[PDB]
Amino acid sequence: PATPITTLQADGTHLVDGYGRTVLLHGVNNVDKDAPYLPAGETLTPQDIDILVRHGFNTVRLGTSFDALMPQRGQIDEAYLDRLTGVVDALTARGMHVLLDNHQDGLSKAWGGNGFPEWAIESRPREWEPNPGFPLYYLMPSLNAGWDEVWGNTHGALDHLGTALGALAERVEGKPGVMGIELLNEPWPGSRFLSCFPNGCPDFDRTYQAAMQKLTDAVRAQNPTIPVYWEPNVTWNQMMPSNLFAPPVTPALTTADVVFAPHDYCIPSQLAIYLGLPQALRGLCVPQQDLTWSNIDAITERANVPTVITSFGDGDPTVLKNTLARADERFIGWQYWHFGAGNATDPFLGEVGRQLVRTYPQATAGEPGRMIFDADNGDFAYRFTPRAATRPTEIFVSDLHYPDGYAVQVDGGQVTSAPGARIVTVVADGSGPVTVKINRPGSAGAEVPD
Ligand code: NA
Repeated sequence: PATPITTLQADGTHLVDGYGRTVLLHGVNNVDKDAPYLPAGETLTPQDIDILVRHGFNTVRLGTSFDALMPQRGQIDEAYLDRLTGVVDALTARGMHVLLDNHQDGLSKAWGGNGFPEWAIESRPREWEPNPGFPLYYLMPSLNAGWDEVWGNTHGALDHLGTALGALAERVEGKPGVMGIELLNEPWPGSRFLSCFPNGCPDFDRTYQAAMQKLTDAVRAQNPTIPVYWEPNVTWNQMMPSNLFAPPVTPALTTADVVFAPHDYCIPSQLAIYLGLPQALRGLCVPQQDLTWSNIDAITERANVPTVITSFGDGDPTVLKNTLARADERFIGWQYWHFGAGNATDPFLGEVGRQLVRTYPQATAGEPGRMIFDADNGDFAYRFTPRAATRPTEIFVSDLHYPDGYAVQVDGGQVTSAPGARIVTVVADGSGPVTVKINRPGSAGAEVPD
């Protein structure tokens, strides 16, 4: 008898459900980049969704786009919105929190990418201008001029985008399982971009933040409570720090329910995939990804807002641990890149799923303390400080790591769920801390880190 899904509300760095619990989101991306968008029979099937439920994922970052929403100047495609909300409804019905991602790569279809409709941008690539495709096409001069039109609002592209996202926000208003709208995927600074290296670009980030605030105000005009997800400018992904929410250079946040939405990629991993460069360069992944997490802690410290890693992974099993362990350390959730529609087989049964499919606290009736999961043998430990809530702590138990069943021990509380349940429910005995251990019956188990 599943817990009805609610809206999520930011309270400091916590995402808090309607029962007063602190929520941890683990999930996947699902993004349609090509017209026609979300056409019948090519969206997530009941079976696709069963895969996600079975492995205990509770969030989908669902792609939409400016092009999908407004495929002709000033005209909302209301039929696209019907199809999108059909997908949203199928997901939230099965307990998935849906983050609506306003997606783009390479600005637009004019460059072989996606996102902005061609009618909205004047700049176009030349026949003689080399296009190396994704991801290096961000170095194309004509693509950079496109981005300048965006940040300059030269032809009202941001005004139109505001309208488009406002229309989306209006359509999903009042739906409990919608976690928010992510304003723009991987924003590129355009011709300004070398100012971001090698130490960040305070000036551009003032421009970018004003743009995001403007889109936020357009969204909130239509749907006054919907959360908004803000990415750092994408030179983040080339190790440059963000200057968001950093007065006096950029304004402090005065908008409620804003969540930070960084990506966490290993450069050499991505270079090997898209450029065919040597895979053994991934020896650099750990120090490089440690830098990103340090940048995240800095945002957390000065802004005191939540963070969700909105994409990472991209099929490389060797880099996952970097994200997963650091996220666990900070009790930060994530959405893996990428989960496609119409799986004939379950894609989480190999090396990738072994690490993504985890035992973890979907919702905690308390302040999270330290947590650890061992993805080889399933050992799990978690401690938290009880807080008033109207539902118990719910911990999803991996369906992959316990072939002989699992055992549970609780100190400071009681397990109220049945033997072998996919969800362990835990009620606190009192005000003191609760420690939960879940493991194979013959394991000595894990210890809470400290
Ligand atoms: Na499509």
